[PDB]
Amino acid sequence: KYSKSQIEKAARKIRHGCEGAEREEAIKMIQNFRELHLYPLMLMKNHLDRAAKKVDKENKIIVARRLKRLSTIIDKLERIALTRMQDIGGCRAIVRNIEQLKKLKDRLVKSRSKHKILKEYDYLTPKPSGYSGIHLAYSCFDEENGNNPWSKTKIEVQLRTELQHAWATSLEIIDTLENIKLKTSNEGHPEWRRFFYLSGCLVAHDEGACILDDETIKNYQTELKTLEEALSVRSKLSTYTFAMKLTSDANLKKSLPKNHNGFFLVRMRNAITTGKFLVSVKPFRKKESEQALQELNKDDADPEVLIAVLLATNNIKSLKKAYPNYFGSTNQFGRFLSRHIDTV
Ligand SMILES: [Cl-]
Ligand code: NA
Repeated sequence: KYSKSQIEKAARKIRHGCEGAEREEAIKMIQNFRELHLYPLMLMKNHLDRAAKKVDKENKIIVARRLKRLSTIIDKLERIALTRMQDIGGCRAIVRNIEQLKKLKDRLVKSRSKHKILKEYDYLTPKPSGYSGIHLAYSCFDEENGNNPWSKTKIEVQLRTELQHAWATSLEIIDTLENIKLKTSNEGHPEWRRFFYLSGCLVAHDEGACILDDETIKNYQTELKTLEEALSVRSKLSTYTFAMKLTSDANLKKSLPKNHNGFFLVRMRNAITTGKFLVSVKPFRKKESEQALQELNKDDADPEVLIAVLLATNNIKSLKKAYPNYFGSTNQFGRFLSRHIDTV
């Protein structure tokens, strides 16, 4: 119900501060723009699913869709023009191998629909972050439209392999749970960033997306062994994903308050000196945020506390919704890490 100039003006008015009736109109303008991607998003999820079912007759390629939350869009404008964004709507196809990935990419390219691939982002050679896969940026209803309100809606399609998705899930889990910002920054955490780049490169080599020479492989595994022991990646992935699994537990869910929208203080304790070795989740209310931060910072003094992290229940639920197979993906990345670290 709004014009593209009205939507661009509303995004500007949110970046520039807004209040009251002016804000309600601006948030309605951007919310309208956001739910305009819902139809082409659900459409592209079915177009992609149809292609995946022709590529793998066994129906094992996993297809998913995700619409960026209104809250996430406003926070990006508060803290890349709105109408020029390709990530508002995104689809993801997870295939078993590089062969199956290239077949599905070609099936989508050769296909003839009103939905055009504007750019093909080939990341079979890992990005500086370590990420590998292929992204197809679509302009749905690009030329053939008519009285179509969804003319030129941008939807991104990410094609990735089971191991490339295992790498991406583990990155998202460490990034979100450790509260560090690898994805939304170009600085800090050198050991985490370098660990993800090298492991990403090893994923691309193993998958056959970017084969590296024997010497580089050897050097990359020594670097990886060193980075993994320094950061304790395997131990953290197991603890964080088990703690997330524990939040979805029936006994825990019955003990929690109604529509709990708070925090979970995840810990790993070595009180074995003989004592006990445990992993605990402690829930907090939304009002008890500071009390929760005070308990988290108090554990730095405790030598028994090996892992201590504060998780918002909204971050937990969205990670489980965006990565339904996070338990398995994480374990498959740790097994991958283990087989490269035990080489020499
Ligand atoms: Cl998943
Ligand atoms: Na409490």
